[PDB]
Amino acid sequence: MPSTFFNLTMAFSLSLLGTLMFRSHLMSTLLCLEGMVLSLFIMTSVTSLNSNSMSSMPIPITILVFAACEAAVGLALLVKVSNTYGTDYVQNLNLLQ
Amino acid sequence: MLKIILPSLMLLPLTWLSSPKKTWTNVTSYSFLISLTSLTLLWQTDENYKNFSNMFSSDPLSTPLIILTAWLLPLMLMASQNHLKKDNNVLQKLYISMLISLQILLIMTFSATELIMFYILFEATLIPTLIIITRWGNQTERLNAGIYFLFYTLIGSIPLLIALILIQNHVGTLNLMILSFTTHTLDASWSNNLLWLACMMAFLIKMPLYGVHLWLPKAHVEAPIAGSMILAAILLKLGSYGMIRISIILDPLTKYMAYPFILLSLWGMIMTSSICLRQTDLKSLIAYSSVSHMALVIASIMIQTPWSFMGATMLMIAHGLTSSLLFCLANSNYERIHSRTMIMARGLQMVFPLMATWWLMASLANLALPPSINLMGELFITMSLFSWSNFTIILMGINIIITGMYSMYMIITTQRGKLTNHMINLQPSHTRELTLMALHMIPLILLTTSPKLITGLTM
Amino acid sequence: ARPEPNPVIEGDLKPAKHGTRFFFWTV
Amino acid sequence: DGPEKNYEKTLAILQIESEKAELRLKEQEVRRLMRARGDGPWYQFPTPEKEFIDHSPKATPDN
Amino acid sequence: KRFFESYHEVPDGTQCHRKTYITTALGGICGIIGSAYSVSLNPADSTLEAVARVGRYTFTAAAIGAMFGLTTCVSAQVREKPDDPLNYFIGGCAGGLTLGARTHSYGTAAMGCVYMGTAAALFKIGKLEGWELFPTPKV
Amino acid sequence: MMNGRPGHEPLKFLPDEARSLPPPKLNDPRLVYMGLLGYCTGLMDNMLRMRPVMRAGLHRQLLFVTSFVFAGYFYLKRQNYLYAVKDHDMFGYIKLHPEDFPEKEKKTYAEILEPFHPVR
Amino acid sequence: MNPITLAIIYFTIFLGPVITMSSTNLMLMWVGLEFSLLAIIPMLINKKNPRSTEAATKYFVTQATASMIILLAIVLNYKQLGTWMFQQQTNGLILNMTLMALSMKLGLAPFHFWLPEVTQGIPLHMGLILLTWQKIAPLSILIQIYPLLNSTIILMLAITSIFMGAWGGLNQTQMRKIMAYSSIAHMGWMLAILPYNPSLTLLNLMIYIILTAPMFMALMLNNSMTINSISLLWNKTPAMLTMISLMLLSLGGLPPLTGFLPKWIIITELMKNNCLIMATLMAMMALLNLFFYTRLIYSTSLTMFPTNNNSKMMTHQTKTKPNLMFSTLAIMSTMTLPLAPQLI
Amino acid sequence: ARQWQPDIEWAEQFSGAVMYPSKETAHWKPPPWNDVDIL
Amino acid sequence: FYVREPVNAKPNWLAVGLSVGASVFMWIYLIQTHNEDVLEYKRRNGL
Amino acid sequence: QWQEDPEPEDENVYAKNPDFHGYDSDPVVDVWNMRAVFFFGFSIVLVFGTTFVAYVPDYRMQEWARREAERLVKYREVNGLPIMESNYFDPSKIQLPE
Amino acid sequence: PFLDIQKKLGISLDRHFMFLSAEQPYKNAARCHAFEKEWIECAHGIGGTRAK
Amino acid sequence: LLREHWVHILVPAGFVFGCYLDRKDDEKLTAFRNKSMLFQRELRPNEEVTWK
Ligand SMILES: CCCCCCCCCCCCCCCCCC(=O)OC[C@H](COP(=O)(O)OCCN)OC(=O)CCCCCCCCCCCCCCCCC
Repeated sequence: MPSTFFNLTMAFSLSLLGTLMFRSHLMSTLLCLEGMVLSLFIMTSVTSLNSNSMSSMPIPITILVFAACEAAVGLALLVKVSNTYGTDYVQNLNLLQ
Repeated sequence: MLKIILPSLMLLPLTWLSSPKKTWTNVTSYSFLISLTSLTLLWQTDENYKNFSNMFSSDPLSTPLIILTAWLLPLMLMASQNHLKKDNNVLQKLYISMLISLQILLIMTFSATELIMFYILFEATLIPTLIIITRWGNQTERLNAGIYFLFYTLIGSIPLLIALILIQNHVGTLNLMILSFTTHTLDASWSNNLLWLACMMAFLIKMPLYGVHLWLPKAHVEAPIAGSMILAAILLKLGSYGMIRISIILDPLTKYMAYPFILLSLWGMIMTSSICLRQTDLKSLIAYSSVSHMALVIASIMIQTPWSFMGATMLMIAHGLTSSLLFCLANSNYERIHSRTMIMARGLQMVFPLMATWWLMASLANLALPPSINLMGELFITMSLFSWSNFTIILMGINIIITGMYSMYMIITTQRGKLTNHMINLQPSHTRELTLMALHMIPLILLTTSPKLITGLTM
Repeated sequence: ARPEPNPVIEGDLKPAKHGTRFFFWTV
Repeated sequence: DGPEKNYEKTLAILQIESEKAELRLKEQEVRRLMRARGDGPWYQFPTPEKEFIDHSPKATPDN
Repeated sequence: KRFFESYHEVPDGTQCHRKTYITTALGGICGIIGSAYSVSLNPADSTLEAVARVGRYTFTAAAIGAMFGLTTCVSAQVREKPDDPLNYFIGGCAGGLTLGARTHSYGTAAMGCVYMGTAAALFKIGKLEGWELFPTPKV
Repeated sequence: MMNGRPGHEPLKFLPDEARSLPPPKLNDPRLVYMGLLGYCTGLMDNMLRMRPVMRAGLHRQLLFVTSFVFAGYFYLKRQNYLYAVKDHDMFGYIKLHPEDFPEKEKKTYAEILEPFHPVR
Repeated sequence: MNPITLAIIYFTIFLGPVITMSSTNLMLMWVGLEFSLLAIIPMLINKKNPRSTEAATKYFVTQATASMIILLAIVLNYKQLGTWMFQQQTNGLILNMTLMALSMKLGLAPFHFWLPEVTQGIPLHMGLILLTWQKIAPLSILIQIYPLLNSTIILMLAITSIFMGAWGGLNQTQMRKIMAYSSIAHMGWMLAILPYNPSLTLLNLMIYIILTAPMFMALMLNNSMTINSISLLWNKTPAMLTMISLMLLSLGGLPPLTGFLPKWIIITELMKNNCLIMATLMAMMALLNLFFYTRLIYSTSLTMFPTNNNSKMMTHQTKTKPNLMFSTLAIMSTMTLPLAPQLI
Repeated sequence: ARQWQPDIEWAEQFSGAVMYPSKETAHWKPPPWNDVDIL
Repeated sequence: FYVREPVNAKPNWLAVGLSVGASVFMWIYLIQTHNEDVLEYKRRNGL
Repeated sequence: QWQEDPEPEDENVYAKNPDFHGYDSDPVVDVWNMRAVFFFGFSIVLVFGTTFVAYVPDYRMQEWARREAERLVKYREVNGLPIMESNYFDPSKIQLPE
Repeated sequence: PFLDIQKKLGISLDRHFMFLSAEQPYKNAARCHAFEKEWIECAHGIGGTRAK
Repeated sequence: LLREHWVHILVPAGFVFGCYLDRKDDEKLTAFRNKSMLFQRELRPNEEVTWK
């Protein structure tokens, strides 16, 4: 974990760099967004497991349950966009200028 | 001092509740009496000033003004009964109330012990004034004038807000009484040299200094007559009252931190006086006359010699009354002429015999004719300025010669010469117009009999 | 040793001194 | 009513304002002290509550 | 960071080289950051065009940094006064002028001179009077 | 700030300790202000809804002048307490930590020598 | 909306901030933030206009990544202290993350780009909720953790917001976006005093809520999203012209009105803490905010813009009234200043 | 006297999606009143 | 009168009675609170 | 061009109401708005006010000081004391920095 | 916290499980339970500024 | 007589209230009632207040 918690953390930052620099398809962000939730879920589960802190295992899952719906909302917005613009491409999302 | 104030507030209920036809007389008649209650503060009979209560006080410097602030509300409401008599009966009751709030606020500001009470009330007076100038302003440019009047005062105001909160932390209370009887001696650092500028600059802005006075010519030009009277008579003097009470602290720095302003004002006095010499708009000329005669005041509230201060107190009350008188008669010509141009309307004495006598006395008050408080004032500021440096007479000597020239030119090209051939025929003078004037000058004659009352704190 | 609990302000309330001492509010 | 009333009224106004001023400054000093000292009722930031520490006999023997 | 701070440690007017170097860097750093925001938003048309803009902003900023540093340091030595805020104003005065030139505008030089110099002067005063910026809560 | 104080009532409005303080006089200028503040709310409402300004909703006018005022007494009653706690707290500390707030002797002006800058 | 759905959503949009505030286990504070994100998105697209889908998709991505960053801070803390909550010991970077993240959800400073755009594509109503009942949640989390956050960053985000908000507002003519910009600015003052006196943040918020809620219900009474649209207020409903005037000048800091108190006491507290550098610059550009407020004043009240004949038709018909809240929140806001001491 | 009430032209400026129009910003056009677009 | 009979033609008599009656409950609780309050204050302190 | 009104002329209020006093168009309001303004304006402010202001007694003590001087000058001269000694706060009271 | 509706209502839905020394299921003590106790019974009554 | 003269009584009434409120300011600021140095005298016979 000393260096196994640095890989996961950098994974979250590499996923951070991803969600923040868009490029064409919006799905790739959402998908990326999810890459973080996995990294957070893995790190939370890892430390809870090596702290033998069983009282906290509820959290690793609450994180996923809320993240799943969060993503559900995200995809419905995505479907709504390629119903109004025929694509998920972000450039289209420039009306509010 | 809640009779000069509470009865005032009640004016607002009267302007609203009263009949549309009788609204004007109830308000004007009652505030004349409100002025009579104001006269009670003049009963000093002892050195100890009058601390009515914790928040409200009146000392020799404020008392001469509170009475003027109460006095002009009647007059303001009498000078604006003509224009503003074409309104919908709810625009009037708004204008009347706006004028009422100005003196309620101004009476309190001049009668306030806590310096930040001054600030809150000080900067509030802009709300009523900006509405009077922008909402009823005749010209297309009042939106602009309003902006200039709000920003120049506001940008100056926030530095004072920081400074006064700063001294409260440094000393522990912004109570003018204590601040006076406590040891607040700035230490001539670079920072203090900034504090001093922070406190004085907001006051120096509404007291037009040569550098920042462009707001006043623009504001009075398009402002309605009542707003122009308020700005010249009470609003500009708010800056002077502030400089007198704020320099009790910041005692050491002004000895050497004043030179910049003093020179700005005395050279400013000459140039502002001179441009009056060729300005086509009469309201424009009176406004620059106001800048120059107020540039003398910032040059006496900075030399800080006993005589300066009461020279200042004499001139401020006197010039206040005179300027309004000039702005009020300018309006009477403007309403019949329908143009502010000085060149048109030549020869009026031929057609308005008396208004011309009022014009003549107003001009003689404008220039320094001697049995007038106006001259006593300048004579005193002149003396101290001479004491500061004998050379000052040269610059305060070019202003006197120029002041004579523009004051008489206003009389010579407006009230003499051949009559204008046929402008819209000029209807005779109303008795209101003439009284509004008489009400300005009869007090100028009475005050000149006993100058002691308006002499300031120093003497 | 455990640390010492902060001391306890003691007494009964008395109307505040001179009132809210905010800028110019006689209160 | 007289010179007596204003002189005595002004002294009462000064005492209230002097006493208010001394207290306002002392507040600022007390508030500087308790923030850094943390030895006074103000600025007593929270830490977990021992009312949840489980002092029960646990399964392992070193708890 | 021990670096930038050095600027302050040695008395003003002395060791101008280090002063100018440090001041130039800060300006340049700001240049990069400024160009970055300028490229991220209001993007360019071609990568090269944007690389140029980064360069332009970086150099201009580096220049204002240098002249500020150089003028203030030199104004000090010449004037034989190391703590006269005016020094900095002359420096800020100059800095603004460089900005004005790089923008090819006399007017900008005007506002630039006054505004920029005033700001720098205030920095000197700030240091002289021990003004505290972004202070910790001490209530 | 004042939270975290010993005995703090975690969600209470005004702890009974505030009984010890004097009750706000119903005519306290402030409560009277709240009253006027209220009447105006009422009048304003009538205006925005285009009703005779003063002669309408004379029942509402009362609800307003009487809701605002009711609120006041019970608010001021508290704010008054909060301020009163502040002194209890402040004064106490000045003593419990006396050395830090030491009484000072102020030399009679006779002794002190503030410099005199002449105006001339 | 099937009224049942309306209830579930509205309950969530309301359970969302409330769980955040009530709980201490940060995790439970995070899901409170998460529920607010999920509940607001349906309402945002109610018209389902092409602009709307854009609004929600931005709001959601900005909100979601910030939510993930806040969770990362909680996850990291869990390993630096077993506790699920920030403590004195917390690594400084851990707290700074929470500031940036929470300053994105609240939309302060260099993350102020999403708010103006989502405020532009959502209805006036949902605009209010998006501006004021969604700021309570994140601010709660910050106010709780104030003792630990950095004075430097907050100040920078504070000052930046003030500037961005002001400058942005000057150019804007769409009302929804003028308000979005004001909110950025006021939000800035609030976060400036958080490290020093959180209790004042809660005043500079309430007053903002008691000022903005009347202002928006005013904009929608005539549903005008344009200044030109609000300028013809004099014909559509003349009475609100008086209070709209004072509330907007109150939103800016002018002294007689209630709006001065938040700025005045924040400046007093910052000078008490010695930030007389920072406080001064903030107050100065705060004055820029009033310029655009008064420019609107000009168009709506002090000057009467020309209207359309078809307006006479809308006058004829009885105007659906403004709720009572407008009045009670207009007066308590425009003039409570005489009662400041008890407010603070 | 007719205190000058604003004419159409004074009103015009306040239209447009940005008050102080920029070089490229002016190219923009005001948002649709209905909040719904034609695309 | 009105083509479309004003909805406000005849008072909502409930709105009067909960507006009037509510206010009279406010006072009777408020005035009660004060005298009750005064007492406790007086006795809580010596008098 | 948009619809707007044709310039309103300003009436010669002196054509009807040839006794116009300048306050209001209908005659009775005018008469009663000058009969109350000259009265409350001049008749009981410039007159009763000046009466009261004239009778304020010894304003700012300058009527008291021209006697106190006279008895001090009477007392100082006859007892041989300097009329205005040159230090006011006695030197003995002062504790000059030693 | 910001609004303590929990202490007031007496409910403890969010406090029972905030630290490693809280009740662990089946009383399987956590790790570092020997210390967190010692580090929170110490900082109890002493505010943070002096728990640091 | 309240028929348009109840309007005329508004301001006159404000004066009365004003003076009252004002004379209830003196009553408050009555410390140093007669304890001032320049004006301290023994209450002359039948006088319980030097200044009221
Ligand atoms: C602290 C003092 C601050 C300054 C106080 C004085 C200024 C108050 C703020 C005024 C701001 C708005 C100015 C411009 C308003 C323009 C209104 C207008 O053009 O008129 C139309 C408007 C609506 O007409 P409507 O009432 O529907 O007509 C009824 C017909 N039967 O007509 C109306 O709206 C009429 C009702 C307006 C509301 C009444 C305002 C009366 C004046 C308030 C004075 C308050 C004095 C406070 C003094 C405090 C002292 C400490």
